Amino acid sequence: ESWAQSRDEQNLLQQKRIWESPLLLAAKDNDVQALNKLLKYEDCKVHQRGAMGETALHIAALYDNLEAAMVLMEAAPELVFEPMTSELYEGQTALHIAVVNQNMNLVRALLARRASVSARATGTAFRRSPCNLIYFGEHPLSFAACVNSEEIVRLLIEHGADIRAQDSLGNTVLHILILQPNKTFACQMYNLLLSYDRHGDHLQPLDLVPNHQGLTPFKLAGVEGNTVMFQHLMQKRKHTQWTYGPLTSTLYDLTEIDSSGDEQSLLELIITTKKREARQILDQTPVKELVSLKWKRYGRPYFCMLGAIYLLYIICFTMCCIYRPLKPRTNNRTSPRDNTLLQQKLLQEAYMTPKDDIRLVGELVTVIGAIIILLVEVPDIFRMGVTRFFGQTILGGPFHVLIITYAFMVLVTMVMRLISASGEVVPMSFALVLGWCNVMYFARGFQMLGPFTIMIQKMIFGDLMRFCWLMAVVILGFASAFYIIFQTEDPEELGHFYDYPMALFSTFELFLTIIDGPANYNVDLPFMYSITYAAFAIIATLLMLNLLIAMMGDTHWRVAHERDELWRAQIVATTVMLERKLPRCLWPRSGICGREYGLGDRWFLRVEDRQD
Amino acid sequence: ESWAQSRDEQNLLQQKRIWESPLLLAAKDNDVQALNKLLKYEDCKVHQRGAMGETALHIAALYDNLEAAMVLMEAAPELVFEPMTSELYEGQTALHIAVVNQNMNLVRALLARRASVSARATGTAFRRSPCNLIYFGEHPLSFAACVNSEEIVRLLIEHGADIRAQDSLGNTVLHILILQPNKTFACQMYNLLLSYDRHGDHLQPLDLVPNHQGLTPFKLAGVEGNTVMFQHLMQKRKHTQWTYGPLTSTLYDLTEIDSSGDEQSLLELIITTKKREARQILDQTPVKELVSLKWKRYGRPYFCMLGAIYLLYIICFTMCCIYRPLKPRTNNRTSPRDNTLLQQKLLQEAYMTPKDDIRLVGELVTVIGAIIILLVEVPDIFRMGVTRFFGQTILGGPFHVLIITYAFMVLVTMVMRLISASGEVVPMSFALVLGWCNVMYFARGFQMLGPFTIMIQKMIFGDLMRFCWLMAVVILGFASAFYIIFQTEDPEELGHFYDYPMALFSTFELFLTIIDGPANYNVDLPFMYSITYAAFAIIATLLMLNLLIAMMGDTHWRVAHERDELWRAQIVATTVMLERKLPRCLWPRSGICGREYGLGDRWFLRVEDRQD
Ligand SMILES: CCCCCCCC/C=C/CCCCCCCC(=O)O[C@@H](COC(=O)CCCCCCCCCCCCCCC)COP(=O)([O-])OCC[N+](C)(C)C
Ligand SMILES: CCCCCCCC/C=C/CCCCCCCC(=O)O[C@@H](COC(=O)CCCCCCCCCCCCCCC)COP(=O)([O-])OCC[N+](C)(C)C
Ligand SMILES: CCCCCCCC/C=C\CCCCCCCC(=O)O[C@@H](COC(=O)CCCCCCCCCCCCCCC)COP(=O)([O-])OCC[N+](C)(C)C
Ligand SMILES: CCCCCCCC/C=C\CCCCCCCC(=O)O[C@@H](COC(=O)CCCCCCCCCCCCCCC)COP(=O)([O-])OCC[N+](C)(C)C
Ligand SMILES: CCCCCCCC/C=C\CCCCCCCC(=O)O[C@@H](COC(=O)CCCCCCCCCCCCCCC)COP(=O)([O-])OCC[N+](C)(C)C
Ligand SMILES: CCCCCCCC/C=C\CCCCCCCC(=O)O[C@@H](COC(=O)CCCCCCCCCCCCCCC)COP(=O)([O-])OCC[N+](C)(C)C
Ligand SMILES: CCCCCCCC/C=C\CCCCCCCC(=O)O[C@@H](COC(=O)CCCCCCCCCCCCCCC)COP(=O)([O-])OCC[N+](C)(C)C
Ligand SMILES: CC(C)CCC[C@@H](C)[C@H]1CC[C@@H]2[C@H]3CC=C4C[C@H](OC(=O)CCC(=O)O)CC[C@]4(C)[C@@H]3CC[C@@]21C
Ligand SMILES: CC(C)CCC[C@@H](C)[C@H]1CC[C@@H]2[C@H]3CC=C4C[C@H](OC(=O)CCC(=O)O)CC[C@]4(C)[C@@H]3CC[C@@]21C
Ligand SMILES: CC(C)CCC[C@@H](C)[C@H]1CC[C@@H]2[C@H]3CC=C4C[C@H](OC(=O)CCC(=O)O)CC[C@]4(C)[C@@H]3CC[C@@]21C
Ligand SMILES: CC(C)CCC[C@@H](C)[C@H]1CC[C@@H]2[C@H]3CC=C4C[C@H](OC(=O)CCC(=O)O)CC[C@]4(C)[C@@H]3CC[C@@]21C
Ligand SMILES: CC(C)CCC[C@@H](C)[C@H]1CC[C@@H]2[C@H]3CC=C4C[C@H](OC(=O)CCC(=O)O)CC[C@]4(C)[C@@H]3CC[C@@]21C
Ligand SMILES: O=c1c(-c2ccc(O)cc2)coc2cc(O)cc(O)c12
Ligand SMILES: [Ca+2]
Ligand SMILES: [Zn+2]
Repeated sequence: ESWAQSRDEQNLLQQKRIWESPLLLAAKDNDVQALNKLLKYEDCKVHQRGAMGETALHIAALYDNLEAAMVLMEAAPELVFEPMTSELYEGQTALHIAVVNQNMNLVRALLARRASVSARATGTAFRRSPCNLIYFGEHPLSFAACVNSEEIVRLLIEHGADIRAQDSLGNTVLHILILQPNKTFACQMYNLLLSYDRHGDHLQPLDLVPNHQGLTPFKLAGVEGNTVMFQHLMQKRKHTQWTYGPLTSTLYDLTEIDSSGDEQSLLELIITTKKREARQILDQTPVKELVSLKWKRYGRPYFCMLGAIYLLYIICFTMCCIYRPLKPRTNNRTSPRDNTLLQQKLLQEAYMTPKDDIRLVGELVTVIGAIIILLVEVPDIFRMGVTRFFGQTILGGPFHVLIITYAFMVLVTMVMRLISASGEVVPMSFALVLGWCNVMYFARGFQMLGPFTIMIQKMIFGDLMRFCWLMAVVILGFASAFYIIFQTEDPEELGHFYDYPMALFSTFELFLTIIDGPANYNVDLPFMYSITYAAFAIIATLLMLNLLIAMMGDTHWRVAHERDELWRAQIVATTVMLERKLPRCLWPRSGICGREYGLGDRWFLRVEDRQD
Repeated sequence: ESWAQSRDEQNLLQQKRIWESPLLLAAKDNDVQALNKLLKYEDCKVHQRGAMGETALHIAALYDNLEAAMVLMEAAPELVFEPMTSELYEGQTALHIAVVNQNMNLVRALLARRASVSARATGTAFRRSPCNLIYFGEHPLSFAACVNSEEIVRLLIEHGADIRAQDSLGNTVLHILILQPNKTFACQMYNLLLSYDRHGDHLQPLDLVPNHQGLTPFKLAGVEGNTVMFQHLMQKRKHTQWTYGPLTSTLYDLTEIDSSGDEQSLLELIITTKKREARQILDQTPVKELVSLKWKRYGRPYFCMLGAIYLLYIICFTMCCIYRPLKPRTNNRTSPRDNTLLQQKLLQEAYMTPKDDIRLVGELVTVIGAIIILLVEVPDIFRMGVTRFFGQTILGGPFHVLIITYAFMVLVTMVMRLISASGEVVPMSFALVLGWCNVMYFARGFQMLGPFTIMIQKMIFGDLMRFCWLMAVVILGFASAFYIIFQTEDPEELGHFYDYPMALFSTFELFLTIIDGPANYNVDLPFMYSITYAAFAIIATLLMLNLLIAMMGDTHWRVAHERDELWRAQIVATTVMLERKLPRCLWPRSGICGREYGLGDRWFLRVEDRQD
């Protein structure tokens, strides 16, 4: 916005000041004879500051003018130690520019005059940001690795580059290559930089050194969805046991992958990333066999056991609403439109028989069970929802909004029972619907979990809610029309639209065709009704048929074209929740440990397969 | 389960005890220097057993080490006569391991030291099981044939390996090649092992030796759907008569294919197996014209006659239920909600007029026709498939269950008629519905109805069982809400939810939109009715749209491309059933008997075809 306008004016007044200054211009235009005349005129203003604090060496390096960049050196050798001074390109020297532009003959002549290989481009354009378009690090050795130039990397380290150097984000030169868009070229540069880590006394192998978020180069490849570097780093963690003809028993490490409770694991960090490429890591041969192992053995059976206890809680709540205390009414019927026969009992007369004491036991099971919902989930939606992730699990999305809304409605029914307020049917009727609609979500884990089952259910609900916005204006147009047509008529003969909230609810029902069209045949209806309702019935039929076709066309686009899994991240983030809630004695750790088989303290997973 | 927990701990215990013992380690690492050290120290415990009861010679053959394996054999040659004595790898010798690993120079080393080529590896990890990735037999000829090694098969026969050795479930080496995943490589090995059957004095040749289930290799390729080896084994059963340009008159054997009437044939095995590529053999040439021969000539006439006799029998049963004996009621009505006017007559009253004697003939035809159902179908589910194929063949046809359940309901109605019990309308109502829905069975015998009935009848138990559970959750949740909203109201105006079972039935009907939404308009309905029913109608719309989208994917797309294949497989199961039940005087045996043409007592089918 205001900042994007600021970058654009900054680049235009850069080119404006390179044209209105001759030594900046000849460095750009590679006018080698124009340098000799101006520099012999008593070295005029060789300490230039252009738009981005640039000197004339920065211009000559930027446009790959090797012949013009030489003349600046013998004229004043103090320009090779000069950075750019603006906020956007802060700290960038000429050695950074020639490395990114891959100018071989220039970068030797810079090192020939002792250019610092440990400079730090701290500017706002050299920071990881979606507004920035490249993130190449902060060091010249980091710039050489990202543009894929093997010969510069061998040249820079020879002059003393530090491969252990880190950024302001803590990323070393091996963290940055995982962030690069071309994966295959970054895979060759990874093997190169590890070969120069001879260094057996640095107390840490360099591909274990964490950034300021604690992530290793292994975990960062799992978070950023870099599947090419993930499979490359996994051969460091395999161990082939035997090969019996076509069979092979491979043993995987599972130290930085499986959860230990005290530390965030790779399975959790894929979920909170919310990226589309990070879910491809869940398809990989150590991780894919781990998720299906614990969602077959502990994760799924405990999911169905918690849903069976919730079903007994809602049945116990349902019985207390059916047998709610009611007495015949005390006052007389006011209007002839008053249908009410019964009313609620007061608190003193609610409990005076032994059959009410059986109900009182059931009413206390409900309230105690409603507090437990608040005591375990008011932490959860703070932890889960706004901090890490929301709506990408099974039992997920509008489950946690609704079951919190359930337990709120039960405690409202308790208050209205105590102060003997009228209208407890209103918090109960919400709580029956809210409570039983949550049972449909536990029914989602009774499935074999295909790749396009839960996301299609989530999709169809998403299109129906978009259809309800477009049909609200169609109802409001025709309900207002139907209201003023029958506004001069007698509602004893046709009372579908007798006041305006009823006319709105009738037109909603006629749209879905769940009540019949109004007709009497013993009296003359207005003529404007018949042509309006014939227009309404054609519109409502076509809009309901186009809804079905639009759900078919949107189903095809997300199965055949969007090509996103969604089905492994749902069973991961469900299994993470049940593992933090249950104690350790009910949850054995997946894999098998060492010290009785002699491999360490590490929890290995054996995978046996057939090559064919 | 705990089976993989016990299996994975032994593979780590194996690698542990290799790492513990110096003799097992240096043989594993092919460190033959320590092999000479540990033998000249002492003739030690060189008959020690690790995890899976193995020796140092088993390890050296497992990890493909020529040099380490030799040193064990000159030191102590008695290790070659040693099987693994655990339960997982019981019976396996080092000769088995070298063959599977295809270490050809090690095979010469063992056979020069007279390694027994008839050892039977009868372990747990060698049986045919869905938990095993391999089923290679129990013999070294069987192990060599399944890894596609010609030079080892030639080497083992020359050293006296029995080519007709059998597993402990019956299979010879010719059976095992059909059970292999690579069909093309098995065909070359099949031709090779018959080229060593020169020594025929054995009454059954190798391609005519049954296993413990009676199946030959030709029938086993039929059951397993091995269409590659089926066509190759059909070349042995052909007989080409003449070639007249592009024409060819091939004569087929039909001994193991056609129903012999004593043994289960090839047609009977393919129908009674739960496989899909086995059904593809119904399009192979000698079977395809055999099936069309039986149906066009004797199957379709006997099926249309049986469909016409059943149709008249149900019309006779229908008129006996319409004219069932009823008299006016004796007592007076109790409540004004009592709607009953008539009740049943008794046996003394039900047969007094000549119209009752006409009905008595029709009732006896009904009872006799239900006993004949229980005599041709009940001694078919007790001898053949005692309780198993009574449930196993239901995927082929559910109409066995419906016609037996019909035949009981007629006899339940008979017993109640004799003891004058009340409530004959309950067993009749099941019998009328089950009587007329069994007419839909005979729709398969028509080309106009057959393929279209396949698409209509095809319902999916993965999504409709999901729909029935979620429908029941909405109905129990919203009928409970609708019950307590109208619990205080007058039910003579709106009586849809007057007690709780009717509210369950009204909400069921409103979900399917088969009764109108409740409305009076002459009285004030409660406010929570409009909120709940609008929420209910959007949920009921969504669950229908979830059901249509579920019916448009990956199963109905499969049936829409396979309905001609699925209909021609119902023709086979109908024809095979009719050929068993009808006597041999009404069903002539197919093909042409070659007794009067000099061909043996075999029944030949003649097929003329154009190669062009
Ligand atoms: C009847 C009308 C009144 C209701 C109006 C308000 C209702 C909402 C309407 C809002 C406006 C209409 C727009 C459609 C909905 C959002 C768009 C969307 O993405 O759809 C998503 C629906 O949502 C889900 O099923 C997943 C859960 C995430 C969202 C949380 C819902 C809020 C809970 C409160 C809910 C109400 C309970 C409040 C009362 C207690 C799914 O779309 P998708 O992308 O195809 O799915 C792929 C999943 N993926 C994204 C992970 C890849
Ligand atoms: C999430 C997807 C769905 C979208 C949600 C919204 C869906 C729609 C939900 C609607 C909820 C209810 C809204 C109106 C309720 C007022 C009724 C009332 O009190 O009537 C009173 C009158 O006063 C009126 O009639 C005022 C209504 C006129 C304007 C309608 C409001 C526009 C909705 C804003 C949003 C629309 C935009 C949404 C689309 C962009 C009483 O009238 P009476 O008793 O008949 O007597 C009159 C006296 N007389 C006899 C002299 C005549
Ligand atoms: C696993 C799920 C699969 C599905 C299987 C489901 C399982 C089986 C499901 C249901 C069981 C069988 C049906 C129940 C019928 C009750 C008996 C009856 O007919 O009513 C009789 C009495 O009954 C009452 O009055 C009940 C009063 C409220 C009881 C609340 C539950 C108490 C449970 C305690 C804790 C539970 C622990 C739960 C938490 C762990 C007759 O009553 P009335 O004379 O007609 O009316 C007057 C009553 N009034 C005076 C109060 C108004
Ligand atoms: C004691 C507490 C329980 C503890 C149990 C401990 C062990 C539990 C362990 C495992 C439990 C589950 C194992 C069953 C086998 C899996 C098959 C399956 O999932 O069906 C199908 C899903 O369809 C469904 O949605 C559900 C089908 C079953 C009906 C309802 C189940 C019970 C509901 C409540 C009744 C009362 C039960 C609760 C009582 C209150 C499979 O679908 P699909 O074929 O993959 O379709 C893919 C098609 N596509 C590829 C095109 C997309
Ligand atoms: C191919 C498909 C199309 C062709 C289908 C056939 C053609 C169309 C089908 C039917 C024709 C149309 C209706 C029938 C005649 C009209 C009604 C009538 O006159 O009946 C009269 C009574 O008569 C009776 O009581 C009927 C007895 C019922 C059982 C019939 C036994 C048949 C015996 C043969 C066994 C067959 C062996 C089966 C072999 C497997 C009516 O008299 P009423 O005034 O109503 O008084 C009733 C008093 N009562 C209640 C005391 C009785
Ligand atoms: C009393 C006399 C009645 C008739 C006799 C009894 C009927 C028998 C009729 C036919 C025999 C069997 C039919 C299925 C064919 C073989 C499958 C099988 O055997 O297993 C089935 C057992 O079946 C059941 O458990 C009950 C069926 C429930 C149907 C629910 C919807 C229909 C409702 C309509 C009526 C509404 C009721 C409302 C009325 C109040 C289910 O197993 P599966 O799902 O195939 O296995 C899962 C693996 N899969 C996912 C890969 C597929
Ligand atoms: C109803 C009266 C009762 C009388 C009882 C007395 C017993 C005897 C009664 C009939 C004897 C039938 C056997 C002989 C004829 C069959 C063989 C045949 O020729 O094939 C014919 C088809 O078949 C037919 O069109 C005839 C069907 C007869 C009625 C059967 C009703 C089925 C009832 C079940 C309801 C099912 C629906 C269920 C849906 C829910 C046609 O053959 P084609 O292909 O044209 O041949 C090529 C000829 N061409 C070369 C010249 C072209
Ligand atoms: C004034 C009226 C419109 C009441 C307003 C409340 C409704 C807008 C919301 C509240 C929560 C309900 C929901 C309750 C649970 C269901 C199941 C559904 O998830 C499933 O399990 C079905 C599969 C699928 O989503 O397609 C998602 C939302 C739905 C239909 C409901 C959508 C609409 C409801 C009635
Ligand atoms: C599903 C598509 C076709 C429409 C989606 C719009 C709904 C989200 C809204 C707008 C129309 C409905 C409304 C229509 C009018 C009624 C009036 C109602 O108040 C009364 O019933 C008073 C009746 C009287 O005074 O006689 C409150 C909300 C309600 C049920 C509805 C609430 C929600 C609905 C379902
Ligand atoms: C006196 C008794 C009858 C009280 C009711 C039983 C409660 C002790 C339990 C069983 C039903 C509830 C559960 C209902 C559902 C949730 C979700 C949870 O599953 C997940 O964490 C995954 C959610 C997701 O992946 O989106 C399992 C337990 C929890 C919080 C609840 C924990 C405790 C509750 C209140
Ligand atoms: C006294 C007389 C006039 C009554 C006539 C009796 C027939 C109406 C019934 C009695 C027993 C027979 C039935 C008995 C069993 C068979 C197999 C068939 O069983 C199946 O459903 C096959 C299922 C499958 O293959 O998938 C159903 C009807 C049929 C041909 C028969 C149809 C008609 C028959 C001759
Ligand atoms: C359990 C899941 C896997 C499938 C369940 C679906 C159906 C088998 C159920 C759903 C709700 C229905 C029931 C809902 C309530 C009714 C009441 C009915 O009659 C009464 O009890 C009294 C009615 C009256 O008062 O007149 C008996 C069964 C019925 C139709 C239904 C029987 C079967 C239905 C279709
Ligand atoms: O059920 C249908 C049908 C339908 C289904 C089967 C038929 O035989 C006819 C119409 C058409 O459009 C819809 C459109 C919808 O929005 C919702 C629906 O449930 C349907
Ligand atoms: Ca109607
Ligand atoms: Zn497409």
